[PDB]
Amino acid sequence: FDSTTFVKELPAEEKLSIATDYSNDYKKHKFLDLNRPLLMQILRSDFKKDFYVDQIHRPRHYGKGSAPLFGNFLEPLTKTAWWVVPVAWLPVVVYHMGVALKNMNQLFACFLFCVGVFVWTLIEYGLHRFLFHFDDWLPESNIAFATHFLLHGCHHYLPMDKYRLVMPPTLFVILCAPFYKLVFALLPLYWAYAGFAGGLFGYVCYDECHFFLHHSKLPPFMRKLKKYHLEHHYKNYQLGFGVTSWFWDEVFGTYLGPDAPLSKMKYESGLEVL
Ligand SMILES: CCCCCCCCO[C@@H]1O[C@H](CO)[C@@H](O)[C@H](O)[C@H]1O
Ligand SMILES: CCCCCCCCO[C@@H]1O[C@H](CO)[C@@H](O)[C@H](O)[C@H]1O
Ligand SMILES: CCCCCCCCO[C@@H]1O[C@H](CO)[C@@H](O)[C@H](O)[C@H]1O
Ligand SMILES: CCCCCCCCO[C@@H]1O[C@H](CO)[C@@H](O)[C@H](O)[C@H]1O
Ligand SMILES: CCCCCCCCO[C@@H]1O[C@H](CO)[C@@H](O)[C@H](O)[C@H]1O
Ligand SMILES: CCCCCCCCO[C@@H]1O[C@H](CO)[C@@H](O)[C@H](O)[C@H]1O
Ligand SMILES: CCCCCCCCCCCCC
Ligand SMILES: CCCCCCCCCCCCC
Ligand SMILES: [Zn+2]
Ligand SMILES: [Zn+2]
Repeated sequence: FDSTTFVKELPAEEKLSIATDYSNDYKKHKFLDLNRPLLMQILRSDFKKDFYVDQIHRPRHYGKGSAPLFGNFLEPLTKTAWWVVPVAWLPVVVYHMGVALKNMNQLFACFLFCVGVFVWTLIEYGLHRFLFHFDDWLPESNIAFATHFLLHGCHHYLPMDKYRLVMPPTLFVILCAPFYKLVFALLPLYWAYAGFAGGLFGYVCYDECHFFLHHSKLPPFMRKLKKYHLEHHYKNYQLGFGVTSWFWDEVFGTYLGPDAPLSKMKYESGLEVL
């Protein structure tokens, strides 16, 4: 019924594309007006941190279109289709791996590629849990809330916005750059080519996976990974940080089991309970 309320069990697929009534939603929760560009609305807010984090993770839906972040001529940068990630980055994967395969034992290059993929899944778990869901640990700053929003908050705010799910290359480059330098500073040159190629390939698998978890009836073997990730959205976002798998969830005890609690809804009509 109301999308802002977490559920113990996921509802129907088509209840997740029900457009939010903008006026009602603003008046009811006193948060963001979906009808107006969201970013300045955050930059110039009187939110305190606990309210922002409580509210941004209670999902809404703009409808068939995409909510405005800027509303001006910068708006194209905020829209990135699923196919953008493979076309942008798979050529980089193939170039770095191809280099390694001409200057190094190919069998060890393949092996170092695979450990790149393995390290990616750990990064995937770590970024998601500790950077993306900084949440409670956030300052009392609007610039912090806007940064959070841009990195992951928006996606929790609007799960079914098909153009605000995968990472825009502009942001990806900023995050990837320190990893690229670190790998090429530690590892022997052509080991870095093979290793980085793998980590990068793992990233592409992640975001594509992440996309199709939201916007697709998947083949059966992935169908339960879909339930798992969607529960991270509509049940508990303190758990279920793995999205290509719950491997690292199990390892670090953040698995999202079938009697996991709901997440707290601290605020209502602008005010906190108790
Ligand atoms: C100012 C440069 C344009 C910013 C576009 C804002 C759209 C934010 O896009 C976000 O990218 C994050 C990772 O980068 C992803 O984790 C989120 O799922 C996605 O919402
Ligand atoms: C990796 C190369 C991919 C080739 C392009 C795939 C065809 C794109 O297909 C697009 O999919 C969109 C899904 O959001 C639809 O909204 C568009 O109508 C459709 O044209
Ligand atoms: C590495 C890339 C793996 C992903 C390829 C999956 C291709 C899915 O196929 C696409 O699904 C889209 C759903 O958004 C539809 O809009 C497109 O019409 C369809 O071509
Ligand atoms: C590698 C190039 C693949 C191009 C993918 C085609 C998708 C973009 O083309 C169009 O973009 C429009 C945006 O308004 C969408 O509304 C359409 O559904 C889509 O087909
Ligand atoms: C980052 C891209 C690679 C992901 C690595 C982890 C993928 C694990 O994937 C899982 O493997 C299981 C095997 O027991 C299968 O049962 C599941 O269907 C599959 O989702
Ligand atoms: C790492 C890659 C993860 C994505 C793989 C699963 C994507 C499944 O995507 C599938 O694409 C099909 C072809 O158009 C569509 O018919 C299906 O509706 C869609 O589920
Ligand atoms: C492909 C991921 C982004 C790569 C960023 C490269 C950072 C610069 C590398 C060379 C260092 C110049 C000072
Ligand atoms: C053996 C070292 C592997 C290093 C892999 C680095 C992965 C780069 C992708 C980083 C993505 C940041 C979001
Ligand atoms: Zn998601
Ligand atoms: Zn999340």
